[PDB]
Amino acid sequence: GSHSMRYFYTAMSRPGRGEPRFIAVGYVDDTQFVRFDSDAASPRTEPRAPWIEQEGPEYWDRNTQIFKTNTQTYRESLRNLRGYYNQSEAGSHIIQRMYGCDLGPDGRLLRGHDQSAYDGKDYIALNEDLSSWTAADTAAQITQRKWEAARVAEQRRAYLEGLCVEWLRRYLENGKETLQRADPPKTHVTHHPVSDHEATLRCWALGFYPAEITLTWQRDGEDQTQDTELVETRPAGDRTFQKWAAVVVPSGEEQRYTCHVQHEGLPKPLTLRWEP
Amino acid sequence: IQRTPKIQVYSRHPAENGKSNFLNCYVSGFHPSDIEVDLLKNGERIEKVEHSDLSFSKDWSFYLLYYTEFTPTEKDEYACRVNHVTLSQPKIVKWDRDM
Amino acid sequence: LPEPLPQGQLTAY
Repeated sequence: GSHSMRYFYTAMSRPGRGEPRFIAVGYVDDTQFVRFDSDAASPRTEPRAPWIEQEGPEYWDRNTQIFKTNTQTYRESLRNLRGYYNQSEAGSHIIQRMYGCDLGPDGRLLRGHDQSAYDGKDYIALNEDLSSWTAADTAAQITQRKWEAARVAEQRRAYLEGLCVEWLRRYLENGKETLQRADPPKTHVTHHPVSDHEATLRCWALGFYPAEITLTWQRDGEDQTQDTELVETRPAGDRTFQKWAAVVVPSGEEQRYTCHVQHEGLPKPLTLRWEP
Repeated sequence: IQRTPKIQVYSRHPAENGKSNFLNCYVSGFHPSDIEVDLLKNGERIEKVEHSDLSFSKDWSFYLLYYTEFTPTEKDEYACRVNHVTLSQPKIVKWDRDM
Repeated sequence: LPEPLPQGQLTAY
């Protein structure tokens, strides 16, 4: 099916507690495979997935140089943005960067991404053309002009259409037994009386991968979006995810409710009901 | 502005009294990234709790998974204690095997 | 593989 690779950079200043910390993590779909933390005793790129361990010393050294240099550059960037917003040197701030490539089911590039935020708010983003920028405010425009003068977009594009796609395909092959394996959700419905005239019906989805899933409740065939409590998909810790959807129903009307599950691991959407 | 963390406390595998499992505390949707998370057993802090590497969602909010091995019983109570700049006091979420 | 360093100076924000 479709796949993506993403790197997530977080640079956080902390006046009075040393220089800004830089953390980078890499993912292929919902599987993390690498990490770098400038606060580590001996900062170095480390593997976080079995299939990346086979990469040679050159790979790890290359990664580490990139992250070490980025660590320093983001410290300058944090100083620069503090100034762009006329902020004091007393506060802590964060710059985040999220970038990567999306591939279609045939392995071809669908599109690239390169977005950045400051203190959790969108700051500047590379447009889908991988050639122009969208700045959120007059501060981001300074960065935009600096990046346009340095022809930065061209560098991002070269990477997104080149090495990003090439290495993602390599990872997909080396870790095909997991990365290209969709584990369907194990589903069931639980019943929990709340009072004499109401009961909670909870639809469970466990052990699925990837995280993308659609879990909904229907009453007489009509979606109960407004009356459904849907928790955020959560990691189990074994690579899989979990999720549940619940609805409070009138006692005795349980059979009018159906839970529907959609997941890549499922050839056809599933329909479940409470089974006393 | 800042965003307060969403908190979920749950087990990796279906809870079976007397059987080893993993207790998880998933904090997400928060900003900034600094956050303190403790896993509790009968009110006491569990030592050696591990956590995932800092990452974030499309809306830039952060998420982290804290976890530790644990053996569910009928009496023992488990919970997650979270503190964040957006919280005036630590937030306690008890583990409910049905949630 | 993350974005490699450019030939010149990595451009800060």
